Amino acid sequence: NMVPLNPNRIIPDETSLFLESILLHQIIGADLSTIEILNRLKLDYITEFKFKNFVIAKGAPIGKSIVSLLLRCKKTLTLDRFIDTLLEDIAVLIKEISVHPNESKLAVPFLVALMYQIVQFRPSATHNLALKDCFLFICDLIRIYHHVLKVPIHESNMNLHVEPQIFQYELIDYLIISYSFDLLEGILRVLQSHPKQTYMEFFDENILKSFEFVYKLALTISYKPMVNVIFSAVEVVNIITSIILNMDNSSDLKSLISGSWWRDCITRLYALLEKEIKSGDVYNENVDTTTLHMSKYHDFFGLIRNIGDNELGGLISKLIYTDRLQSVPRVISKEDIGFTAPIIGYKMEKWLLKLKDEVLNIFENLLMIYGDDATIVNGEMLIHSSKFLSREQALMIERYVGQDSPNLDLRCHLIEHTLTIIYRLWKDHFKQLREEQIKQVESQLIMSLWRFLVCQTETVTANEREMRDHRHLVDSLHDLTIKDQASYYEDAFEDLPEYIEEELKMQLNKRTGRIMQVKYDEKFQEMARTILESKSFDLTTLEEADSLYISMGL
Amino acid sequence: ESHVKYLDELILAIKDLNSGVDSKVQIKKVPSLKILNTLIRNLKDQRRNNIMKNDTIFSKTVSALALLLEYNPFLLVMKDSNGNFEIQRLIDDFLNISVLNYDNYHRIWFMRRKLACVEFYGKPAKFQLHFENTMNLYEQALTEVLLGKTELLKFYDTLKGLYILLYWFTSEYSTFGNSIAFLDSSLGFTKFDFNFQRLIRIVLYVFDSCYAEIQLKYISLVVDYVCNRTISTALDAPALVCCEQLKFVLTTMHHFLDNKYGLLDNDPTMAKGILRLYSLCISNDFSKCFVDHFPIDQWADFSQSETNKALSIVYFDLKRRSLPVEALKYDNKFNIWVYQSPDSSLKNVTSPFDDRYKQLEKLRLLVLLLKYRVNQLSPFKLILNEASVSIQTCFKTNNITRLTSWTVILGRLACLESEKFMDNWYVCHLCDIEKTGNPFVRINPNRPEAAGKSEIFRILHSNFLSHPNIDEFSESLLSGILFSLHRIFSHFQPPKQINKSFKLVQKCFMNSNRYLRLLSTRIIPLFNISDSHNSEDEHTATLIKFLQSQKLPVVKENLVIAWTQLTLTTSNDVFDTLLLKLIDIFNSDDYSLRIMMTLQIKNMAKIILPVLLRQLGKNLQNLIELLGYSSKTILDIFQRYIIPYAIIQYKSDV
Repeated sequence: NMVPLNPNRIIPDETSLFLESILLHQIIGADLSTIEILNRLKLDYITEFKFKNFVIAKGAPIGKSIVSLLLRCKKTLTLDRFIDTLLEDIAVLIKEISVHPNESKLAVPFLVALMYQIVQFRPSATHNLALKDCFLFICDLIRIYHHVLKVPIHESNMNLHVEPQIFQYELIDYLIISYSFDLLEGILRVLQSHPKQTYMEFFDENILKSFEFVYKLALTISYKPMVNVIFSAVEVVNIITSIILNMDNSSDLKSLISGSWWRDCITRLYALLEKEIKSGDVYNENVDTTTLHMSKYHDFFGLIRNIGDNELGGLISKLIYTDRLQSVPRVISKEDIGFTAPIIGYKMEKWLLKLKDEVLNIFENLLMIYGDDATIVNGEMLIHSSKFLSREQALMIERYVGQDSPNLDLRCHLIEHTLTIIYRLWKDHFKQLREEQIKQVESQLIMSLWRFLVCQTETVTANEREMRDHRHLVDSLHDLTIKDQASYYEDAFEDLPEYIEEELKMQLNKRTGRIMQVKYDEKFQEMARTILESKSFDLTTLEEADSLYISMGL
Repeated sequence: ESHVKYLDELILAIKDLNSGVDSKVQIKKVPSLKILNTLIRNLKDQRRNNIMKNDTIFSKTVSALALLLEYNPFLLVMKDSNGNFEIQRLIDDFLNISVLNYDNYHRIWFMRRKLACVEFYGKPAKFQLHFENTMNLYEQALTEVLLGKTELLKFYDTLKGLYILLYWFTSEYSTFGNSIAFLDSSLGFTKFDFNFQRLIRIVLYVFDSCYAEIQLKYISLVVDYVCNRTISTALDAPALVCCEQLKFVLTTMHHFLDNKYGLLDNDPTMAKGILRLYSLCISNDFSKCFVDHFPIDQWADFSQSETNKALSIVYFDLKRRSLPVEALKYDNKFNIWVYQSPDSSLKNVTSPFDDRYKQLEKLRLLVLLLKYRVNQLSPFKLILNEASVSIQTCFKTNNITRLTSWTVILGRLACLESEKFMDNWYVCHLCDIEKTGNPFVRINPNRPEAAGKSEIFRILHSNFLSHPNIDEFSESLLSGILFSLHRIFSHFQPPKQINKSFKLVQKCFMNSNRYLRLLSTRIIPLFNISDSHNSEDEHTATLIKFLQSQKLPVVKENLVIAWTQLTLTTSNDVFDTLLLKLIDIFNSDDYSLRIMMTLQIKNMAKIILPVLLRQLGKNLQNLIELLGYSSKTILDIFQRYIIPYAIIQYKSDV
């Protein structure tokens, strides 16, 4: 039952693939090809530059110098070797392109586009030594641009916005900072996706200190926050969590980390999370430290997350003349970039939903991380998690459901997961809770519990008609997508085999009933019951509980 | 058919056996004790090839598993006391069920979502931190191929296995749990993205190194991994999430066409597949995603040489992409055609009742609304009054759907006619978009009214106010017309009407179905905000007398939360005295309610004290303790207290 050999492929060599792919890449949004963008680059105010058989003349073709180095080192190196060689050369490049008085940095970001395409290309057996070389080099690159993410809390009465009005060097350094943090992202996640063996060899307290510099710079509590860097930094925190949940004895890396730094991270996570979601002006500026407003100043995808309008893409192309070797970027209006259809706003409502998914998701993850307690282990997790539960319960019911916009589905799946969070709390972590905390908020926890304890009527459905009516009232947008999906985009959405038309009807029944704020899962209500109706703390003795029992019926 | 009565009694009596009470999970290992044998048997009565040619009865068989395990969540991780769970020893059992569901993709999706179940599957599993073991075996057989020394039937079975594993790692989240390590992160971009992208490189190379209908299904999945993994989150122009995956599938389709086999006749698939694929692609900016990874220059073969009449429509849409003005006016009812000397077929060249849909829809897009949606689903001023008269007719005789088929329309069109202060327009800003602070500081009082200036309300009283439905009918339709009135009055200061509001709120209390409960409360602020008659005067207090006069804690929160929200939302020293009464309601009274009053005090802080403190002191911890985190600051405000009270009271005693 053998299967014969199949070696007669005309195999494209991995090195050749890498080469051609870089050689003709065009990025998501612009108009022009990577290497040739490069071919429109001259590094002028540094009249000579040279590191390792890598001469460039004064007015020389940067881009051709690239393709030169590329091809020559081609018949030198293998795949990984070609990576690390580029990485070192481009690193020296970027470093000096950085440290220079009159130098403009046009090339830097585009080379950072390199950085991505490159390092992403094949992270299979790449070694952390090279990774960290690039990595540290860019973190301290960032501290060479640490003059960004700590710009003040607001425009002062004197601070003007009269301007050269350039979006140029703004977008320049924005791409720089972002792309750079985005490096941090990508290479650090190639770390996390490397074999577990090659891990602690990279982690020193230098990671803590350098990333501590940048984090403090980033998730400001005394400046403007900046949603993209907010993203990046916090997922690096997530990277810490990742190495925790992955290293079997993660106690190694934990002991590496410092208590003050866990604090200066989780506290700023609190600062992040007790902000709010208001699609009302997600696209303007309002109360700060409270709104993740991704303004056009920095609104595109980011080197991974295809977030939306990506409205900067072609403006990436508009940066070079795409006809002449050049050093300083081509002009763009700071304002032409960016009432037609707020459906983009609602794409983003789904995304910032994925963000608060991240918020609760990392908090869950650290929850499971600390099976044993710690110093930042303090219970304010119980407080604030339950607090968020309360607020997205009450304001949920009074505002967001019924507004015929599919944000509510994920807006509720959020707290449906926070249910698991709290139920994790009930099972595991009830050997620390402070009387201090329980009686600082006897209020909100009982609110949370009774939110489903009043839901546990379990007395709605009884037919199709009323709930399908609810649906026709609210589920308009959700059905727009339901019918786009059933009519456009699915194998399963044709030829129901007669055992799933009922699945259609009752699943839509359950989803609409679960849409209108009421009758959540039997699992939900009983798991919450195992917490309150169990008397493990004196929340609920009968003498002060039957007033709620009667307030439910009972 | 055979054990049909047995299954009927089973499902009926076990649905009866929801729990000892309505409290139904049974979170713990339950202390009957007869579900071990039936646990084994529900899957032990199905492995029989004489009962494996029918969809529905096996679907009921697997829904039996759904019920058994769903309502014994103490089954999966039950500590099979070697070291393991029973989700682990259902892994191999459900693999046979997923071999049946390999073909039935619909059933596979359902099974994945169905199977504390998934939470617990990786709750103590992540605490124990089987996956290391399975990944070792995977790498093993994976590398065992590539060179070609595998079985024939483990070949087949596990080739389907590779495809199904790819489908698993490629599906959306909200089904799978976060239980596994490698799904943790969010923003739609979590960890195994790239460990699975490394797995993708691996599968690409190995299967390039790799029965007609087999290749059919193969390219079906080649589409599928990027075809059924969308985040959508939009209107009719939805979102496909990973471009790398997109172009990778494009190039493997290229390699398949290069081989030129897996061509099977009767066209169950070819046409449909290719059509759907390029349709999806078109408008979407990833033209450049397509450009490289797949031109069909060879098998395009549109010289009458070369199922074979379906890649022609993708060639037609590529000519539409060419686009320069040579194209002309719509004649054959097809697209605005172009100079042909050509034009291949009609919008359904091959029309097995679904290919027609896909193509004709896509090609229709070549043309260079929510409000329109339901209108066409049941295919202005004239529309207004024609609606009025036709609804007179519809409530003439016991309609229940096309009758109520007008309420939401009424509302949203009130929104549009307010806006006119219908062309391309749907859900609207104040009507339907939240903001930072108070929704009800957001609303505008001195806006128009309903009486006749809104013929919407004119028809509203015409057919929905003086009706026997308000008396004793339309359990929920009479509610839907009130969500209409919701948005209506939202856009319109109403008159007092409140006769509906009052008995409506008391209804909302009892409610029977807990749907009406806070619904009235949602209603109230509309009445509360007001102008043009008792804007901010007694009107609210008038409601208040009503409300406070209601005292029952039966459906307590209806009585109480709204009681708050009104006064809450109201303006200054008025609501100040109101919150004085509210902190009275929290003062020392109905521990069920004083506490919750504090809860929603925190709530309003989310979205009086000195006066009361001094008062109660003169008269004679929780509140201040919760407020300031410690009561000792009372020194700060003790000024007007110690001086004016605490001594003159009972000159010698106190």
